[PDB]
Amino acid sequence: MDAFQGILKFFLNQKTVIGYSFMALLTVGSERLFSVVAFKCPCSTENMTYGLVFLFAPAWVLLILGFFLNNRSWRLFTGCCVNPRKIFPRGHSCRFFYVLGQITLSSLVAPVMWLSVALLNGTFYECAMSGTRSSGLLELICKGKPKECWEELHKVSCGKTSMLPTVNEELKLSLQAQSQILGWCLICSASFFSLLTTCYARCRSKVSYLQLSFWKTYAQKEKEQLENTFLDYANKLSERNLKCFFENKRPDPFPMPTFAAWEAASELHSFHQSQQHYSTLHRVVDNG
Amino acid sequence: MDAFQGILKFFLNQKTVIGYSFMALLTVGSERLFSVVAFKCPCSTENMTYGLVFLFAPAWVLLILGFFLNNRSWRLFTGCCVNPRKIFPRGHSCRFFYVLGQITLSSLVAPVMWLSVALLNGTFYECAMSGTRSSGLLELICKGKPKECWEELHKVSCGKTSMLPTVNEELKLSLQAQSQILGWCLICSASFFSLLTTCYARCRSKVSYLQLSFWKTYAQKEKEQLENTFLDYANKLSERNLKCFFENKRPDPFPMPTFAAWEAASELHSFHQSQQHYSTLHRVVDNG
Amino acid sequence: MDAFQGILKFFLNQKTVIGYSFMALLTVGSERLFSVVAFKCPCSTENMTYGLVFLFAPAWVLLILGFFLNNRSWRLFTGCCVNPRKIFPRGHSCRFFYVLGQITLSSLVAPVMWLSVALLNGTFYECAMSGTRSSGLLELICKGKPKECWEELHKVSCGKTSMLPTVNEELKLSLQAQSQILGWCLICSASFFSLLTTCYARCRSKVSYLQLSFWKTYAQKEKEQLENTFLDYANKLSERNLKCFFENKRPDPFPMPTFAAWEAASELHSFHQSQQHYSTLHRVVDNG
Amino acid sequence: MDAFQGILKFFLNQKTVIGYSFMALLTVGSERLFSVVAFKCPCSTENMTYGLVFLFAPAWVLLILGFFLNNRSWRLFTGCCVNPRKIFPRGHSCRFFYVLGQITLSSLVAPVMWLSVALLNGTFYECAMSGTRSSGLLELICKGKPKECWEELHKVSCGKTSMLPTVNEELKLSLQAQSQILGWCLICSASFFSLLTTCYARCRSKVSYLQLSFWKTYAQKEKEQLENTFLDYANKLSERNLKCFFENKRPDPFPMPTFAAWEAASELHSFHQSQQHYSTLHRVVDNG
Repeated sequence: MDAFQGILKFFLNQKTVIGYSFMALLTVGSERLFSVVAFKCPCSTENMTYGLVFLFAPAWVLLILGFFLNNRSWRLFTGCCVNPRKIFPRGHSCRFFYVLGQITLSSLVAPVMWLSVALLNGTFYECAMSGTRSSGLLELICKGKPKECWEELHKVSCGKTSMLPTVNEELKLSLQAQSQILGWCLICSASFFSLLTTCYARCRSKVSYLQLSFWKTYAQKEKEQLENTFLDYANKLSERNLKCFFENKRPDPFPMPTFAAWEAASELHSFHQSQQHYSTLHRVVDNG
Repeated sequence: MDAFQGILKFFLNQKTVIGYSFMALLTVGSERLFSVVAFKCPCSTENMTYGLVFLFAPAWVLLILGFFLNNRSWRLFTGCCVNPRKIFPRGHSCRFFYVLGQITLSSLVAPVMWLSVALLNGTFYECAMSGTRSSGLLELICKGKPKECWEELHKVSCGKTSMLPTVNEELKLSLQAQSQILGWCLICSASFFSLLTTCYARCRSKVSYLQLSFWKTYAQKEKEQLENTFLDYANKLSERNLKCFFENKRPDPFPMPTFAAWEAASELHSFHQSQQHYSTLHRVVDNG
Repeated sequence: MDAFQGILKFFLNQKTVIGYSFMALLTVGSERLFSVVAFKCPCSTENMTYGLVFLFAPAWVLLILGFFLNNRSWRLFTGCCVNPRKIFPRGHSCRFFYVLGQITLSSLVAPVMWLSVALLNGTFYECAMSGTRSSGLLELICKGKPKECWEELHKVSCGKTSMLPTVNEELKLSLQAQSQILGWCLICSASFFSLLTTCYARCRSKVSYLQLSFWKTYAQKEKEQLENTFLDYANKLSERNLKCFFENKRPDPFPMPTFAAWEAASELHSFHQSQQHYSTLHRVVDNG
Repeated sequence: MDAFQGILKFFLNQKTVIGYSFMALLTVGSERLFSVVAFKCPCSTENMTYGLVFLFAPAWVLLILGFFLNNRSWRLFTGCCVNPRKIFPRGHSCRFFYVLGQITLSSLVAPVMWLSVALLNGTFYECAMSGTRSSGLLELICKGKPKECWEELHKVSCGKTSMLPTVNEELKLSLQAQSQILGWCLICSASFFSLLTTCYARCRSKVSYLQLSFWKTYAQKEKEQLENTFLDYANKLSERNLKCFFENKRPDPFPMPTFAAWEAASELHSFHQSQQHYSTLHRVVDNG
């Protein structure tokens, strides 16, 4: 009626907290599919390699999958080698590293949510830290244990170590608890670093809060109109081409923008508070 | 029909008690997912660190998550370094600390609801208070016990302690009941403090009760109209830009406010009973 | 059709007995969640403090929650320090304590309904009276018992007391039945006190029964019309402010009441049978 | 009404990530149908052949099935031997290998998704690596084992080897974990190679981002308009042929394009920034 679309507005204004909640709900349930069904630690010298691949290699794939799905990584880089000076402009030569740092920090969110759930369910760290072979970092695990903790530690995950299995339970519990402490030190410092860079990007903005809210409404409704003009000028061009092919006629000329104006309206935008322009298509239209 | 929206009004005038009830119902059910499935106390010298991180580290994340979702923390800080004297005004130099204290007290609610439910289910405190290693605070727990309470206390959670397990049951009951007393001293003193600062902010208001009810109806309906004017002046600007790009024309000028008036309407509001203004956009319009 | 709203009227005329029935049904079911799942009495010297916090501290939170949800505690106190003499008027200097007593007694209902259900399920009193340590009040419990009732009484709840457990079953019954007697002395004396102050506030009313029934209909319809005038004068003010900001014009003046008339219509009403006025907004309109 | 088609738009703009997610969900569930129901490793000298065919032969079928379903592999090759110089043009003789590399890399996605899932479920590699018969690569598996690991290794899959079956459990785990490391080395280096060739094809594009978005909208709606012209000139030709056969009449001449213009509009397209033509049918119409 009228109230069902009124609560759809509450689920659409807060759209950037449901996408991050659904991302964390998928990473939790996908980790339980790996550490139950696929992960089974050996008890060899290859513990250090085996447990460290299940930790880091699903994080390298989620990082590369974040460069594919980012829409503004392709707007920056398409047509780059034709003329590189449209991405390194003369006036503001440091905005290339500002935009490139925005793609990198926005695609580092899904790897950090993988390492946090994988260390809080401490099976990958217990397999990888058992086969350690180090002078330090081994007395901290084997402190009040018999002498066969220095040479038979890597079999404590499978069981079947002959050192009185009340010891083999509280060696598994001291490694399952050092990973859940590192698991919380990562959520607590990637939530503090994420707030400090967002609060520093807004504190050094060029516009105030009210002008930044018109700028975001304009940029969302210049994408809707561009997808309707591109689809209105492509029906009218393909109808002209097919009639002049089957009837063997000559066509009427089609007015399209030149190549020099297609390249100018694809540059990188930076705000100026003297001439206030809200896009780089607004700048090429106002300025000839 | 007509009575179904009459009870929707009762569920909408009391909108600030359904959000706080749903916040407490989520913190209760999420603590039971942690203390059952993920928490397993070791019995080492790392008892003090392990239990005191599951208490405080989800309270630090919920505090940083409350600075992100607060709408008036970005209105204060966006564009701050352009001109800092619009947030530290000359007439009222102490309203910056008044508003900054409003974000802090309104985001300290979900941490306080986490520590209360976590201490009333006394597993995090029992793991953390066992490994205490202190001259005081240890005779209060081991008072009428054998001599091996001063050196084997940290194993009372896991079991596997050789001190006649009727004693080891009533040391898990004297620690599980000291946390549920601290769990109630925190709900009782935070609720009394939350009433004393709200009642002092209303007792020193600048307006009476009837003027404060018109001020709140106005401020909710200057947000609805500002999202319809921004969406009406952005369709009319993007239609102008796309036609003068494809047709290669010169455009008609668009009347928009200056940068000096976008910055004035984004300042911080304080009521004056001489000239009664209900927003800082009402002040810039009445005063030129 | 028409008979379904004829029984909606019977459920709406008696609206003050369903709110008190639903309040007693919530306190009964919420007490069973505490005495089953969370309450586990120790058998130490901290019995007196443990049982006396589960009795009184949920009654202190329900008292403070009754000041937040009371709509007329904010009408009395908002803007108090601007001019305190509008709450302590010269003619009737004792109506401030009459209204302040109305908030206090109306919010003492839910604490009294907590202590009654908590003592009729006598587990909090049995844990708290066991650890008594008093010269009197201890011979009344231990009367025809062995000598180890004076020094081992506080373990009668957990068990593990070597005094022939047919005695430890009729010591748990003499304490579970002293609380159910005190549970009924609280319902019977708070119901008699509640009737005696309501019947005294009506016997000393200024108007008769028929005039008090028009006064209550007026005061409920002056709240509905005041929420439609505030919402009609706020749409007309925000439309004027946004058009004179985006068009750079000067606005037409908006006629609003002065600050001296917003403050006069927010005072405390007292009936006079010489000039009959049913609200303090009716008094400022009839009298200039 | 309109919101159900508004979420159909979000599931249609992201059409290339649902096709790849559904392709991996079929390769996972079809591998579990082979290694459970059909795969039974022998314990003979034919282990090396039997496990290496279940690994590689369903990857050769999925490669050839990807050449059938590729629509732009038939546009290149149909009518090739009539005139080979229309696929090897004189101006740009290297675009034949650029297009031929696009079919090969786009059809190698489904074989790489087969070898990754089949190595992460390490049954095919355990059967294949057991019968190895090599001087190297065999001491790495049999290192701290008895002498009958060099001559009875290939029976470790079936069981029934007389070498103390705690050894036969940690020889099946040291082979099942070497395959899950090679399984992750393939997902991590084929995802990195797939990003490096796409990012190099866009960095060396001939057009910017905004012109490439009009080119993709045009090429989608010259397939829709071409399937409606072909079906409009085929109804009007079969109606003419059947009436002039049953009535024994002579037909009016049908204007169709020549064979020299059917062959010119089927060549290979390459962009020129001097004359901007978005298809090879757009080139034969603008240029006579």
